Formats: sequence, structure tokens, C-alpha cells
Amino acid sequence: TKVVEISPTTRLEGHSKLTLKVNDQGIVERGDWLSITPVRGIEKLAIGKTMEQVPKIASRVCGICPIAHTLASTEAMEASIGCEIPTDAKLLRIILHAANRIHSHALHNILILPDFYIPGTEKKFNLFANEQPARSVMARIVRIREIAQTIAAIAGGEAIHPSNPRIGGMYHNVSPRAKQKMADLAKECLVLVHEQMEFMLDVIRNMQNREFVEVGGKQIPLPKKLGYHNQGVMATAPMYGSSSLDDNPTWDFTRWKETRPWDWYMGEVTIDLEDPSYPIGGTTKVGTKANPQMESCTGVPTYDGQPVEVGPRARLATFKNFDEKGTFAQHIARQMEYPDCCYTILNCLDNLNTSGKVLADHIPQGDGSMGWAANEAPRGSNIHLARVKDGKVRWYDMLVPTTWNFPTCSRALTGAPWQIAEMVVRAYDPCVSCATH
Amino acid sequence: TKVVEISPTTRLEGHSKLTLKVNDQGIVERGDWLSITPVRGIEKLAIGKTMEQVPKIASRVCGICPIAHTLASTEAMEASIGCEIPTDAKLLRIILHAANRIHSHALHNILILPDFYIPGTEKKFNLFANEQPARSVMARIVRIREIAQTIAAIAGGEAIHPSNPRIGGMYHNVSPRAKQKMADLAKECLVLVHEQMEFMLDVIRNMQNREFVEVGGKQIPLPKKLGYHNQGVMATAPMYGSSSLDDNPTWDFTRWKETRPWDWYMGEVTIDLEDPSYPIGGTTKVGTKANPQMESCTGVPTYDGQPVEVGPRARLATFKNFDEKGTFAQHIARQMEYPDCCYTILNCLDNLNTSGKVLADHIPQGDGSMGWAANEAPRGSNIHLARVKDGKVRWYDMLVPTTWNFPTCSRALTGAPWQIAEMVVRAYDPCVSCATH
Amino acid sequence: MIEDPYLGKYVTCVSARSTDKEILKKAQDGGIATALMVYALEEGFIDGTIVAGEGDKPWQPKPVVAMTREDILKARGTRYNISPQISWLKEATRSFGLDKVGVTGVCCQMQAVRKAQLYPINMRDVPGKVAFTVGLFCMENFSYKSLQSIVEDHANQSLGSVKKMEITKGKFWVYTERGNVATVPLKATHKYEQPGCHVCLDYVSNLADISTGSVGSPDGWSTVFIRTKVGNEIWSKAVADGMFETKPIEEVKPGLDLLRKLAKQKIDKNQKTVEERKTFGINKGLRNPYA
Amino acid sequence: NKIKIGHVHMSGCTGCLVSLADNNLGLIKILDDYADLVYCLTLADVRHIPEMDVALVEGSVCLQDHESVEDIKETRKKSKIVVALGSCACYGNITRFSRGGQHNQPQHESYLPIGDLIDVDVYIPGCPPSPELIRNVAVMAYLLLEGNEEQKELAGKYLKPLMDLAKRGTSGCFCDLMYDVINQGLCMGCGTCAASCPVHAITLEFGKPQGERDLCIKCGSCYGACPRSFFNLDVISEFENISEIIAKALKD
Ligand SMILES: Cc1cc2nc3c(=O)[nH]c(=O)nc-3n(C[C@H](O)[C@H](O)[C@H](O)COP(=O)(O)OP(=O)(O)OC[C@H]3O[C@@H](n4cnc5c(N)ncnc54)[C@H](O)[C@@H]3O)c2cc1C
Ligand code: SF4
Ligand code: SF4
Ligand code: SF4
Ligand code: SF4
Ligand SMILES: [Fe+3]
Ligand SMILES: [Fe+3]
Repeated sequence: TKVVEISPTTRLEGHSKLTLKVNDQGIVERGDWLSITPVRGIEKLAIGKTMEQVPKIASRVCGICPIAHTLASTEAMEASIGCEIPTDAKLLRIILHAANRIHSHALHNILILPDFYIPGTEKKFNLFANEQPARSVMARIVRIREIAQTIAAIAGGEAIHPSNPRIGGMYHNVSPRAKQKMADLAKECLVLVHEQMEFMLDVIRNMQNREFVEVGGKQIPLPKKLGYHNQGVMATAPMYGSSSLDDNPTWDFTRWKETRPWDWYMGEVTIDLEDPSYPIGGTTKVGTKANPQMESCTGVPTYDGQPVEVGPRARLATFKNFDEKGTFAQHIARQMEYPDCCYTILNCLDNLNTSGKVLADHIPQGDGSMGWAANEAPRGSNIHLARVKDGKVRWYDMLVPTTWNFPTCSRALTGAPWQIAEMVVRAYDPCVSCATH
Repeated sequence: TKVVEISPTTRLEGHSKLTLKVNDQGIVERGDWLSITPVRGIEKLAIGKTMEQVPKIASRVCGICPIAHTLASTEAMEASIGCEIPTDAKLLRIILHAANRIHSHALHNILILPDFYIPGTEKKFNLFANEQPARSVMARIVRIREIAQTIAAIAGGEAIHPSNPRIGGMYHNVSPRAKQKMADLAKECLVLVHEQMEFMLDVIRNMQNREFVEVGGKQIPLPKKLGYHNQGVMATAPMYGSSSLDDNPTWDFTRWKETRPWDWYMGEVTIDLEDPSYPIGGTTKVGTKANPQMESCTGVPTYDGQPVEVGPRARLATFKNFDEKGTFAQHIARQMEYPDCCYTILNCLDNLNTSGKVLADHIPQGDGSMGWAANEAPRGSNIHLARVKDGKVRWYDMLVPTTWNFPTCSRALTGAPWQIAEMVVRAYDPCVSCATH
Repeated sequence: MIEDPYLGKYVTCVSARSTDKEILKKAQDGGIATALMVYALEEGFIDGTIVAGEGDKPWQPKPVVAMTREDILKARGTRYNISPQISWLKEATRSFGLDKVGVTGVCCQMQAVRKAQLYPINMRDVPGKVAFTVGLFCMENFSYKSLQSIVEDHANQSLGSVKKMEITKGKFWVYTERGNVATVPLKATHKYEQPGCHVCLDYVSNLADISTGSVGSPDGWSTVFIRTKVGNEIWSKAVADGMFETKPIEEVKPGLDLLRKLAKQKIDKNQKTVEERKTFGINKGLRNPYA
Repeated sequence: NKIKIGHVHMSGCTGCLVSLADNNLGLIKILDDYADLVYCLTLADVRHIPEMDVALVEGSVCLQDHESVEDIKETRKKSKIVVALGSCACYGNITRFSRGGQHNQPQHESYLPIGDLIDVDVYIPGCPPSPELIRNVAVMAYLLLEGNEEQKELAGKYLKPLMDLAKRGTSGCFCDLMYDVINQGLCMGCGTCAASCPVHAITLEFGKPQGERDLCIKCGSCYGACPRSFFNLDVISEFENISEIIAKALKD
């Protein structure tokens, strides 16, 4: 056993590292992927603040998925106080949610493609480069994300940190013109995401037929079971979410418990294996001490006493019994989620009444009861829990998808050549600012 | 890439073809299986007709599974108008349903066995031939189907296009003699289907241990992952079904959307690869133009924005987490459904009161509300949706199992030698008249 | 009288457009079909007219008996799917109590009216109460599912956003309210045509009092045939009253030469289909309504 | 010598084929001794229509589907005896109600029974058609082509009413009982029409037929079964002997 460390990780959101024990062949025996993002402490600073402010603060946990936290936080407040929002407010929230999932999955295409090969060649995608096919692909992705952000801005008030959601529904309904504009854009987007999806699935399928990849000049073998783990999955909806107001909620808070990294991470180790050629800048210096239990910045939520995988694959496994697992299965399931986003937007626009009410007539102030809301963020189940009393948050808790995925991905690192541990990581589409909040 | 086309397909129900792009080894790269059965247009001709007539017309969509359409259509009308049928009517419907599943799975044994091998030999089953073991197997299958049709005729009024179902329950309860007769036949049938099931599973298991099959004189390799796809599955019950009258319906109409073949099928191609020796009569001539988007006769229903697999494997995966996939897994799951049919019939007869009421005391005429009913037809989830107002159907829609399976099977064709694409198809037990309606 | 073998019987043919600017805002072409019916109503030539009103689904027409200028104007613009205009023809003379019925529609609907005038079969009071017919040019029509498939798939547009559709210059054109344009090659649309159109031997509504369409005239303008005495009386008086700008059709491009050619292709192709019906089977054929 | 039999599937539901198969070991007996199944897409891999002594043709013809029209013309060309198997082939049945407008072929609007496109020798009406009738027609077709003169005479007499039905027309409905039985002074109130109706559209009121025309799916069964449509006394009075002959032909 030797210990190699990659710090920082790259082509994901935010700040983490991989602390890896490897065998004499460089295959991970036990690896820890951990947040080293400072804890801004949103759960504790929320206490005493107003139920209107806390969702707008929680939004600023993450600018890729602010819709997830805005909606999950707002709907946790609504669940605690017992506020039923109007239909047209819900329809606008779903449109906002679906649009953001498009932009997020497409942004993630940008981050993972450099690890992938132009099918049938030994050339990797370089999306910066003004050459084909990369530039044509970048142009499609860029238009996809532009459409997505535009719809999000129209239905949510703002693409990043949406302003329209409020306790009890929305500040604004949209105009007949705005509704036509969103429909026009969704029609254009649906064709584009079908193209991007088929493109990505082909690239992934080419990856599954490869035997090695090139990292830092060297050939790295591709295990058949790359990224396999035995944690199973958790998901609350295929699209939107669930909350404790529902007749039959699809998440069970009696099965959840959160520990410190303590229960699940390695203690102190010393780095004795270093590779200065790891692109670009090498790995952690020999002699460095690391302690994942103490350095990890997240809590570890569990379901039935164990870490779980959340995210697109978790959703398709839970709701369609999708039956492939590991790194390339995760990539596949994410791409498959493209069309539902556009069909959902178009169906929601069809049902939206632009003269309809968007704010509940009565917003109660709460008595301290616990409520919770789950939003199926692009990366998986985002669960916010709250006690609101007299309009103030007395208790707040956030179980964010990448928080769930950190210990699970770690276990999935077993069997990988340490030089492609980052590829295992990127199939989770990590958001480490999310994970840490 | 070359394009080869098989038209028509054989040993399935109705009229389809396979339009296949293949690599230089003859392995499917992207294949389209599509209906070319004329659209009789049952959904549109239903509008304005009486809620009593429409289920008897819908029955005539298909004579292998008319129970599926008779029951799903009737129960869609009952769900739209809010009619609760009597217990003994429900018990008779379940007996009818279970009996038809027996006859259907056994008919499908006849269609698929010619592709299969007498275990441990290089001889294929020829069920026409008056030799053993084929003739003994045919005799068992024939008795199984005879028993099944007899029970169906007794409980359903007729084996093909059952006459007993009506809005509000059944025209007839059965006599004490009839109830004894159905029980006697189910006891005989249970022994026979246990034998047939074990026979079929052995044949299938022999297929999974083979490395090649012979098609048109040539050896065709058998891929290990023959028929694998990543669409997952959908199912509403292990046996009967669900409807919007249920307290907790097991199908979600907000997750469904139907497109034209447009979104999912290939556009225009030209056949440049022809094999005149394909048994018996060859493939489509070189130079023929094909256009699956335009020639496909079905709509494409989706679940969470994607095609799904329905049918026996979908049922066992949904309700028992059956965890094998692809062609031979589909065959296995279908055979495993034999005994539940006979145990269900015997339990239902046990509870049936032959003096009990079979027609609701009040049949409302409807106000235009939407109702839906799912019947788990032998080939999978058959979902009929209706708005009944003043005793007339104002809106009608049919999402039939083979309709669902068409785009999914297509994707499952990847990786198959084009000469065994039809084997991938037959594991879906296709009903193309069903699919098209 | 001219007795053209492809353009029917007519007195004159001009290029025209309504001088009513409100009508033109949403008219498909020159606003002739709206302008004539509004004018006939104001002048008392009709007391009501059957028009292709707005229906229950976007871009699905619903026939309606219109009896005010406002209701007539609601029917502006071409709906390229079936509108069963003649279904209100008798009823207009019953509960609506009209003495002078106007009728708008395509060539086959003009045919239906004249058959009812001459062979009324359970159409009492209809022969004598038809007062004024205006016929649109029509090459072919579509079911609503066809129109949906063409606009939503081939043009990739939402129906709720479409402001105008137009078949011209070999394409199906879709214009959206927010200002975008999409086209579909007509070759792609052929599978979707209503099959009963393939037996139609009438392009410029030969049997109407006045016929109007787009081909032969610039955009914003209509080609108009004035055919019957009813048609000539109403047109003359409307022109004299300032209701239309006109140009003789021979001074207009593409004009009557292009029009006569498309008429000829239509009849020629459909006459062939009519003929193939006779030997459609083996030793038997299909019915010919014209036999 | 076995005769050559095909099953041709037009716009049908395959329930007509199921009805043939529901002769159980009778079908296997016929395939063993009297007939070769040269064509049937549901059961065999012969891709194109071969020559046939008997074509059992189910379903009607969509006029807007080119392959379908070619198939039914090719079938008549390839076959000595053409059988409209079941009510869709005989009479249109539920495809009378087809009117287009459904994805993904909204132009697939018009359906005719096969007798409007080709000449049909024999009707087997019914929806579903009775297995026993299909069996009797197969056996008698064989006897008509491979029997002694006494058999070919019997077969010709047996099939005559089914050939007369093919010559009568291509329409079937509850109204047949009005037009051609009650309105003709021939109804005697036996109630057979009511038993044969597959959708319970017929009741008898004071001994006379009452048709629920908006339940009727236009299958033509009731007039067929009516003993005052055709009643060929030469055949039907010999019911005991003709039954014994058919049984013996199926015996082991
Ligand atoms: C299927 C269809 C096919 C056509 N094909 C051609 C062609 O090939 N060449 C050509 O020059 N013109 C064609 N036209 C006519 C052209 O599109 C305009 O309809 C015509 O020029 C009238 O325009 P306008 O400005 O005078 O009428 P407007 O003032 O815009 O008024 C519209 C009139 O059209 C009637 N109308 C609209 N839709 C329908 C409908 N589905 N069915 C019956 N009546 C309707 C309304 O009742 C009203 O009378 C077609 C029209 C239709 C409905
Ligand atoms: S082409 Fe003829 S039949 Fe068809 S809608 Fe136009 S005028 Fe009528
Ligand atoms: S006659 Fe009846 S059973 Fe035969 S093909 Fe037609 S619907 Fe099916
Ligand atoms: S079957 Fe009997 S009751 Fe019915 S029409 Fe014939 S003779 Fe009259
Ligand atoms: S009344 Fe019944 S048996 Fe007679 S044609 Fe109608 S459905 Fe067939
Ligand atoms: Fe937290
Ligand atoms: Fe359907």
C-alpha cells in the first residue's frame, strides 16, 4: 500500500481532493474523496432569520443549481407553515426547474468531454480549440444553455439566484408574450437536446469499448467495472420533487441520519507516492500528512445507515429500474434526462394560465412544526428541513446531493487506476460548494 | 455503414419491418423496428360513439389480446363516469384476464421455438413436423391454449372478443356448474403450465450457453449482451392492472407524453446491402428508399421523456426487482408468469359468489371528466384514457404495449448481427396490430 | 363570358385588395373574402353568412353562421385543415331565420351548395335562400392531425405561437407571433393530404359567384374571378362604392398564365387518379362520383 | 396429395388466425394429412405470397396503403380459391368505422372488404369466425380437389351457400335482418340471430328482432346464422351423415 493525493480536483464545481491508498500496480484499494471547501455555514446562520430571507441566502450556496436551493428552501418553509401555493405558481416553478436541469447537464458536458475520445480515434475533445468537431459541439451546447437560462430568467425572474419564487408562490405570473417566447425556445431546445443527447451517448459508448485512456502521456487501463459500488441509490421524483405536504411523500425522514466524516472516512495518513507529471502540476508532495476524517468539510448523510448514490442514475434506477451501474452508466443516465426537460416545459406552458393567481391568499406564520421539501436537483435529491415559528426559521438542515454522493463516490473509487480516479468523480457531476454549504 | 432491410418480419403478430444500419461486420449500429400496418384509427373513430360500443370496437384491435382492450376500454369508461363495479364482476374479469395470459404466452412459445435448439443438439425445433420431441410439445401447448380459451369463454362470454364485459360489470354471472368446470380446467392447466414452463426455461438456458446459431445456412455469433438496452421498464401490476378510480393508482399520467416517430426514428435512407438467401425470400432490394420517421405507423409514447420496455420482464423487474435484461431475460420472465395465472384463477373461483351481483345498480352518464385504466396485457401495460359525457366518448386515447416497445426494441437492436435482429424482436412478443390500432 | 377549360366560366378577372385597412391587418391575402361578405351584409345582399370561425383547438376552424361585421372578421386567415362549412347550410334558414344566406368555402363546398340548389335532398328552403357564394382557390387540404404533424414536427413550431400559415413557392410557411419564419418542403407534406382531395377537378372555385385566391397576384393582393350575375352585381357595386383597389389581371405578374398552369396540373393529376380508380382492383374498380 | 393453403393478413386483428388454431389437434391433423401451410407471416418465414390452392384472407384493405392493395391483387393472382376469412374480409366489420386522422398515418382513411377489390370465391363470416366453420371449409376444400366424385359433389353442395354469400355483396349489419328477413316475410322468431351476435346487440321483443344499431359492429354474423337467410335442405337435412364424415376425416 502507498498513499497518493490529488489536490485540487478539476473539471467539477468547487474545491475537493482525492486521498488514495493504492496497491503495487497503482490500483485504488481504498480512496477518500473529500470536500476541502470552507464551510460558509448556511444552516447555522439561518437560525432567527426570516423565512423569506433564508431561501435567497440558500440560493447563494451554488450558482449552477440555485433553482434547487431556492425551491427546496422555499418549499421547506411552505411545508413547515402549512401553505398551499396556487397551481400556476407550481407550473412556473416546474418550468424553472426543468430549464435549469438542461443548462446544468449541458454545462457538465463541457467538463467531462476532455476525458473523452472522438469516436474511433485516439484524439480527445479539446473544446477550447477552434477546430472541428469540437467547435460545432461547443456551438450547440452554448445555444442549449442560452435557451435554458433564458427560460429560467423568464419563469424564475433570474437565471442565477431566481428572484420570482417567494413564500406562497411567485412574485409574478408571465405575460401571454412571455409564455409564447418560452414555448418557442423550448421547441428549438428540444431538437438541440435530442442531437446533443445522441452525440453524447455515442461518445460514451465509444468510451465503453476502449481498453485504455491516455493520462499525462501514459496509457491507463480502463477497468470494465469502473466506478462500481454497492451503496444503491435514492431518489424522490423523476423530475421535480416531493414535500411533507404531499399525501404520500416519496422521501422518508425516519430512514435518514447524518454523521460526521468520522464514521466513514480514513484517519491520518502520509503521502509516500508522488507524480509530478500529473496534468498539469502534479500531485501532493511526499511527506505531506492528510486526515480525511478531520479535513473533510461535509457531513455524511445516510439512508438506512449507509451512504447512497443520488442523481440522474439514481432517478432512472428508482423510477424505471434502469439497471446499469458505475461511471459510464452514470454518464448515460444523465444524457437520457435531456428530452423530459423540454417536454415538461412544453406541457407546463400548455397548462399555465397567465391570468392565474401566483400567491396563496393566506401565508401562515408557523408554530414551530417541522416541514421538509425535496427538490431533484440536476445532481440528485436536495432535501431541506425547517421549523418556522412566527415567520422566523428556528431550525434548518440541508442534505444536498453532492453531500450524499461524497462517501459513495469514495467507495466507488476501489479498483480504479489512481490516474483515472478523477473520471470516477466526474461521473457524479460534483458540486462541492453545494455539498458543503 | 451499410443499410439492410427485412420486410416483412415473421413469427410475430401483424406487419412490421426492420431498417438496419450495420457496420462492416454486419453488426447493427442503429436499427429501426417500425410498424407498417395500416392505421385503422380506433382513437379517432371512437369520438361521438357510445361508451358501450367503443370497448367492443377496441376489442377488435387484436384477436390475441382482445381481453386487454375490452377490459382497459370498459374500465376507462367506468373511471371517467365514476362507476364502481360489483365484486363478483371484478372476480370474473380477473379470471378472464388470467386465462387469456396463459393462451397468449403459450401461443408465443409456438412462434419463438423455431429459433431455438433442442437442448445439447444442433437441431432446431420444427413444430409442424410429426416427430419427437416437437409433437409431444405441440400437444401440451395445444391443450394449454384450449383450456385457456375455454375458461375465457366461460367467464368472458367469448374467447376472442369477450362479450360478457359491459359498462358497470358483466352481462352474466356463471352457474355453479360453470364454476366447477373452470376449477377443474385450472387444476389440469396448472400441471401442464408447470411442465411447459420448465421445458421452456431449459430450452432458453441452452440458448444462453450457445455461441452461435444457424440462420440461412450460415453461423451467426450470439452476443452475450444480445438485446440489451438502457431504457428501463414500466409496469402497473404483476397481474391485472390499475385505474384512476384507485385510491393509489400505480401509473402516473403526468409522466407520459406521446410524440410522432419523428423524435425517435431515422429519416430517409437507401438500402445498399441485400441478402437474397435470408429465409425464406431474402431482404429488401438494393436501391429501395426507406424513411422510418414517415413510414412508421405508430405514435411513440414515452415515460419521463424516454421510450420504455413493457411486458413480463417489466412486471417482474418492477414488482420483484428481477435483475436480468435483454433477449433471453425477456424470454425467461415470460415463462415464469405461467403459474400465477392458474393460482389466480383458482383463488378467484374460490371467492366468486355465483349468486352475486355482476352489474352496478347505477351507471352514471359522465360529465366529460378524464378517466384512465391500465390493463397488464400479456405483452405489457395497456393504458386507455377517455372522457365520457352524456354516455358518449368525447375523447379517447390508447397507449398499447407494443406501441411502447417499438422504439425500445429498436434501441436494443444495437450490437446484434443483423441476421438475428428478428430474435431480439421476438423476445418482445410483438403485436403490431395492437401497436398501431 | 369566358369559358376557360381550367379556370371555369367567368366574366372578368382582376387583381384586387380591400381598401378597408382594419380588414387587411389579419386577412390572408387581399381580404377579398372578408371584405365581400362584410359589404354584402351592410348592403342587404345577405343577412348572414357561413364562415370558418375560430374553433376549440388552435388553428382548427369551426364553421359558424356570422351575422355581424365583427363575427365575419373573426374568420380571417387560411386554416389549412377541414372546416365542414356546409353543415350549417340548412340551419341558417331555420333557427337563424335568414332570408339571404352567404356561404364561404373552398371549391368542393361551392359544389355542395350548387348541388343542393339543383338537387335538394332533404334540403327544403335552401335552393331559394342561397344569396351569395364566395369560393377560395384550393389545391388540397389536410386533417387536423396532419396540420399538427406538419407544424409541430416538420416546421418545429408551437401551434399556440403561429400567426399565419402559407403554402407558396413550393413550401409550407409558418409565421410566429414573435416574428420568426419556418418552412417545410411541400414534398414532405404530401403523405398528409386528405385522400378525398385527390379526385377534385376544381382549382379556382369554378361554381362560386365570386372566386378569390392568392396565386397570380403579388403578396397582399388577390386574384378574383367574377362569375355569375349575382357576383357581377355585387362586385360592380362594391368597386363603385370604393371597397376595392383593382388592376386588370393581364397587367400583373405572374398573373393568369401561372394560374392557368397550376389549375391544369391539378386537374390533370386528379383526372388521372379518377381514371386509375376504374381499374383499381382485379376485374373491378372503385366508385367514380362523376360517372 | 395435400392441398396448399396460405393465411393472408390484411387489415385484420389475427383473431381469425387464432380461430383456425383453436381447432387444436384438429388443425395439426389437417396439416399432417390434407394440407401444407405454404404461407403465414405469423407462423412461418415465407416472406412473399406463393401459389396457393386456398388463400384464407383475413382483414380488409386500406386503399391508401400501396403494399396492402398490391398484396390483395397478388393474392387473387396466386390462388385457385380465395376465402374471405372472417367479417373484416367479408364485410369490412369495424373498419367500416375507420375515417382517418390518427397518427402516424392520418391519411389511412378508407377500408374496403376484399370482395370490392378482387373476386372472392367463399365467405367465412363471423367476428370471431367459429373454428368449426373454418375447419369444415378446409376439409371440404380438400374433398373438392382430391376426393372421389361423391366427395367432390358433397363438398360443392356444402360450400354453395358460402359461395352465394360471397356473390351477394360485401355488407353486413343488424339491418340485414330487417331488409332481407323480417321485411321479406321470412322471420319466424326463432331467436338464432340473438345467440350469434358477438356484442349482444339483438334482443327479441314479442318474438321479433330488436337491434341496438349503435352497438352493432357490422359483422354480418346474424344474417349468416339466421335459418331464413340460406337454408339448403339437401345439406342440412343430412346433418347426421355430414357430421360423421367430417369427424372421420379428423380421426386418429
Ligand atoms: C385548404 C385551403 C387551401 C387553399 N389552397 C390555395 C391555393 O392553392 N392557391 C391560392 O391562391 N389560394 C389557396 N387558398 C386560399 C387562400 O389561402 C386564401 O384563403 C384566399 O386567398 C382568401 O384570402 P382573403 O384575404 O381573401 O380572405 P380573408 O379575409 O383572410 O378571410 C378568410 C376566408 O377564408 C375562409 N376560410 C379560412 N380557412 C378555411 C377553411 N379550412 N375552409 C373553408 N373556408 C376557410 C373563411 O370563411 C373566410 O371566408 C386555400 C385556402 C384554403 C382554406
Ligand atoms: S382540393 Fe378539392 S376536395 Fe380538397 S379541400 Fe380543396 S376544394 Fe375540397
Ligand atoms: S373478423 Fe373479427 S376476429 Fe377476424 S380479423 Fe376482423 S376483428 Fe379480427
Ligand atoms: S334468426 Fe330467427 S328470429 Fe332472427 S331474423 Fe332469422 S328467423 Fe327472425
Ligand atoms: S347485430 Fe350483432 S351479429 Fe348482426 S351484424 Fe351487428 S354486431 Fe354482427
Ligand atoms: Fe447539511
Ligand atoms: Fe394510441
